[PDB]
Amino acid sequence: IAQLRPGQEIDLLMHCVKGIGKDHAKFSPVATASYRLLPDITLLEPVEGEAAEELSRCFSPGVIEVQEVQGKKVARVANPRLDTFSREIFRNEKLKKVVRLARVRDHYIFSVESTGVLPPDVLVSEAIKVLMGKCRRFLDELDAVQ
Amino acid sequence: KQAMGTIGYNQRNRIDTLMYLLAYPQKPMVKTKTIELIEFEKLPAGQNA
Amino acid sequence: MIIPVRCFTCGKIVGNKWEAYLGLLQAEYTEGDALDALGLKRYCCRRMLLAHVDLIEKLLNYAPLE
Amino acid sequence: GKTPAEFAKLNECPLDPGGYFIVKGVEKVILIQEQLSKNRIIVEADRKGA
Amino acid sequence: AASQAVEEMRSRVVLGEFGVRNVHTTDFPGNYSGYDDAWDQDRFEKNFRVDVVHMDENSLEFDMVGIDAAIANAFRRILLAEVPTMAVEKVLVYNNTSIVQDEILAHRLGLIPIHADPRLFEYRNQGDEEGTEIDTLQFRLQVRCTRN
Amino acid sequence: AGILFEDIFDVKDIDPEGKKFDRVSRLHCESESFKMDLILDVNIQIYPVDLGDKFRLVIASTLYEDGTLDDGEYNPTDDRPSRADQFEYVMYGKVYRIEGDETSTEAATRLSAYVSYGGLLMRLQGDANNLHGFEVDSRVYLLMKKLA
Amino acid sequence: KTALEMVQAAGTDRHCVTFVLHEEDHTLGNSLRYMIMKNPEVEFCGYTTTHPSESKINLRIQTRGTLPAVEPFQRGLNELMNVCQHVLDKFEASIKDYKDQKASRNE
Amino acid sequence: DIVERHLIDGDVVLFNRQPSLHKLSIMAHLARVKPHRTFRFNECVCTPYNADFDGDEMNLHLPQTEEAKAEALVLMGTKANLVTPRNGEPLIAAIQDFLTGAYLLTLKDTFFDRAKACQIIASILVGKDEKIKVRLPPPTILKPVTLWTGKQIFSVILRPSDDNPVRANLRTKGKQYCGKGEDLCANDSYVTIQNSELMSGSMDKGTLGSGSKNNIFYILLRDWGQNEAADAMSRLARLAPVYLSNRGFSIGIGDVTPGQGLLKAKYELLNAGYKKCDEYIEALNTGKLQQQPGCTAEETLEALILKELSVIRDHAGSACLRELDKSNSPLTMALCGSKGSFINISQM
Amino acid sequence: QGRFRGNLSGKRVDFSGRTVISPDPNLRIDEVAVPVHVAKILTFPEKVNK
Amino acid sequence: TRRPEIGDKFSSRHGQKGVCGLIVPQEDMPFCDSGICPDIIMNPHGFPSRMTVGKLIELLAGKAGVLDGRFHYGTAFGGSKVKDVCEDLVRHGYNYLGKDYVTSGITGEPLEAYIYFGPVYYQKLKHMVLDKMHARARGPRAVLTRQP
RNA sequence: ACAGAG
Ligand SMILES: [Zn+2]
Repeated sequence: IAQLRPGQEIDLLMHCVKGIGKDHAKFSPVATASYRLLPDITLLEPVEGEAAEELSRCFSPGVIEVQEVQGKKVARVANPRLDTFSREIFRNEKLKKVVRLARVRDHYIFSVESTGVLPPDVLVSEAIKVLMGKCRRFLDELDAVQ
Repeated sequence: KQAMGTIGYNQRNRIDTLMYLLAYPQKPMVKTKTIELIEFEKLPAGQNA
Repeated sequence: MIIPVRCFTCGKIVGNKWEAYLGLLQAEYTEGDALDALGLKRYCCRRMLLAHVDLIEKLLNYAPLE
Repeated sequence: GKTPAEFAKLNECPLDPGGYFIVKGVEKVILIQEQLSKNRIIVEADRKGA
Repeated sequence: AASQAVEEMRSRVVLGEFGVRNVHTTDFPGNYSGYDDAWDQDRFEKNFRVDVVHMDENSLEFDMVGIDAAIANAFRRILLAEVPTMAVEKVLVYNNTSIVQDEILAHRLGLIPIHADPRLFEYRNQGDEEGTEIDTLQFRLQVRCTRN
Repeated sequence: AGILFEDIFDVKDIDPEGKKFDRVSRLHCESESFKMDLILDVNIQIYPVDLGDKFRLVIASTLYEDGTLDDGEYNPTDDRPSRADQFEYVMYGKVYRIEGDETSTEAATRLSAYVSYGGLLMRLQGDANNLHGFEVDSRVYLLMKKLA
Repeated sequence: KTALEMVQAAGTDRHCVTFVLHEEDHTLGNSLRYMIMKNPEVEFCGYTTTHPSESKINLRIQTRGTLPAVEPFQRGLNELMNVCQHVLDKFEASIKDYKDQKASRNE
Repeated sequence: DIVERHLIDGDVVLFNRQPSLHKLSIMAHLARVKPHRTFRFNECVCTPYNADFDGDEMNLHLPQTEEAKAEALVLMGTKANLVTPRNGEPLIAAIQDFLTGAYLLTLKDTFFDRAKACQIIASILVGKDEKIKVRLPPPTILKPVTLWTGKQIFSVILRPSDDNPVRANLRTKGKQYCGKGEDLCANDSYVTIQNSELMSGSMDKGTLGSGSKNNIFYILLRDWGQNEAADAMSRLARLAPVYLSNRGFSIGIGDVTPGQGLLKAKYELLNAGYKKCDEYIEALNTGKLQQQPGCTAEETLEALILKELSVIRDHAGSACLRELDKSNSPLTMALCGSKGSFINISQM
Repeated sequence: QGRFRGNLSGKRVDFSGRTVISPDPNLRIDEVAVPVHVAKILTFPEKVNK
Repeated sequence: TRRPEIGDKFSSRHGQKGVCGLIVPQEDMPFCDSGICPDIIMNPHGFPSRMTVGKLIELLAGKAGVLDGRFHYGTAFGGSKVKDVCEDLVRHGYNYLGKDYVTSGITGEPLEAYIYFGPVYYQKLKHMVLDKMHARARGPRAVLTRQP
């Protein structure tokens, strides 16, 4: 917090209260909360030979595997989740036309990192209840008017 | 010349007509050799955004 | 002056990494190995330690004392 | 000729350039004045083109 | 084929060299020829699943399948802005003699996360500078520096 | 009926001046039965057209063959038998300019009709007897089916 | 005090009305719009924030037939609540299942 | 009695940048009170004041008399001063990010489904438009998919409800017109607005901006009145940010990087142009130089050198613009005229 | 700085203010946002009537 | 102690000065796949007229620098070249020209264009609106000429 | 009297 030298003194008294993160950013419980859609990189034509090696280096270090089927290297997608989409397949001129970089729309990969106040499985459960609470409040006012 | 920053090491023992300081200054992520000659990265004036 | 408690861009607590970061640089890690060992994946957290100037360690000489 | 540990006793900053005065507590700089060289034959046109 | 293009158009965000395509959400009633995109709670409850792929202290990664962007983004926004926590708002300073300015020290102490479970506390009312057992905690920082 | 015009068209060029756009292509076509040349923009993402394709193009004043011109609003959700069930591609637009052929100084019969489908333009050019029933500020349905 | 206010369009007998959801932002607006647009009796639906300084959204609904727009709005709130109820039950099952598997391994 | 009340919403207040070169540098505005310290106004009025939001300051005067309100409101109001006195051209019009957003919206490649059509249009339903029924037009494409072309969404600016009487008409050449199309041009650069519906053409600076006439807001001013022009500008200022901020629009180092098709061309031009200059150098110092009429031999050499060096820039310039793709962000801003020019692109 | 230019043809006036300007596209073109601190100072004399 | 508000002047080491115009929450910012959202959004329209290509390189050299613990030099008539920093970004899994796949924070749907992302040095200027807002109703007057 | 800002 501070850093001192002899003769110097700090004495204070803090008052912690409850608040939401829309008010001030010291109330937010998450380091970052975000999502990404899931990749499905698909090979339109079979990539064999020494083009299989340069296709495995145009991606993240664990998604394309090169396997030997007859003493010959063929490439297949193995774990497309680990891809960050640096779009290095478009710098190469021969291999732009064999891939279809895409994203599955209805498949999200949430990443919730908490700051330590309460663990992140409880954070998502609390967050879902808040949206349930927002819908509950306006149902009460449609009942109050009508 | 107008950027807020840090006047020097004596800046807290210094009483001036008007002094501006930035609370959490950072040194430039991209820098000239001239920045190293004048020692600007010892008392920098700005933040990486 | 002194290391900020939270990263401006995301709010990860980088304010406790500073006394570790200087220690690892005595064991002759590089900067890019030292930040990876503390858990700073995103570059917005990395610039907190990489661009910081420890001014309070030098203002506190001039500061009055007994 | 002081060392940075002895600037601290004087409340002065090692990086402070100097080159200025303190007169009645304000820091005042004599600026560099640009001049013409004396003792040199200028050859120039008058207003009337002579 | 036209049908194959429609299926890509309503199910895959495709990444080009110069721009992303198929960004918007389109599965609404009357947007397509034969598809019946009206709301059906049973079709939602069938397709929806959650897979927790990693979890430890302070971190979690999980997959939601079958939910739309307009609801997954609501969960992202609540976690940032609308889930409450306990944090310092008032600092009462007695004899601060450090080089750190009081307004800077108070800002720093605000950003420290407090382990208090926020469900057990109520919101402090408007005004009410003291507060009570129900709705505040208190901490005391007191440090004197001396020579060894 | 509510049909204005109907003929089979053969595609003769796809992009005369290069591929200026991704989704839209400028089809230049010529008809068998009558000497009609056709300029037509189509969305080639949803409906792909090749350089040799032959299609049937009907322009109609109403989408219901019983001749009821009742179009207060168009409801996509509503399902009744109509003309669009026989055709693959349908556009709605307005006839906005009828213009005479400039290329002969005497005894001419060629006319140009311009329709704009929200900015996707059509020029239909031919003998005046075949373009009968077009009027400026009238709203027409294009309908289009590819033939094997 | 009241969080909801209804503002009917000037010519229209209750099939067009703007809902001023007070103390709200894009969080409810875009989620509720999605559930209303899934109803085949809605013609137009969309929201705008009046001003960044103001915590209001003007949710406009217009319906095709004779039915009043209050009914799509109420169905929209209920179905969104049932979605968030079902999301929670699935999530809490998967956390418990993950913790039980991890505790059953290496023991 | 006289009550000296505070300034409240609807006060006529004078507003003025410090250097005034013409009468439009001081205009009267209706005040609205807001919490933050700055003075704020819609960026369509930046061109009369020559303001640029870089720490600029402006003056405000509150007329203390009922007679001074009326003279300020009727004579000096912004709606009464849409055109400069000088050549009669509009100065309050669209500016950057209201021309670029409108251009990208009205391009032929844009198609919207019903959910995104409504969410762009619903932005205009604020203020005095809060009571109108919104008039979603019929879709263009029906059978494969139900799509709205972006020109239709733009037309909701010009007529947002069925009771609105506006029937705008315009027919003009766009910026990048080939000269032979006559509404069938390949660039889609011929504008037709028939009965407040945009039938063809994208909206450039020459149609939505402050440069000159053939502006659709100038048509509305001269044919339907001052209030209709001011409404449409407020709708464009509200609608185009909602499109552009959810489309995305960005410039990067890859938008100014020379491709291989230029680096070969540029090397040929430099070698050819320098060697032609070197021959005229030799023809001056050690031979015959065809001395152009009216100038000395030295001067004749400057005009030949400037000829060669202009050809290098122009040919290297016309080589870069042929290898740039569409959706190159400097090229979009040059085409729609919102910022920059083909010189600036070719120069960097 | 004499009478005829400095004090007669143009002169300092009250009920006036000055501030930094910043954009706001959600205002109409005939409107200007005035901060509360200026609005509480700049008063208009409203004559009391029915 | 002053916190940035609307009307405070910031600048960016290449003459791209600019007053603050809006302050938006973290929940409303666009966000990358890694969760980063920007501290400042800068309008692209400044660059074509002004040709500050050095700002575009500073963003790229800095980004490649923070990802591997380096300070890249920007010295006049020298400095670190684009060809070197492009290869640093791809080694760390970012795109070589710094453009990233960005999701809209308002709608949750992805943006069509890739957005340039990086650290740019920004310096706060002494000109603050709090020291410049001024208003006079009536007040003190000069003695010679009875005017303000 | 000098420096600034637009
Ligand atoms: Zn961070």
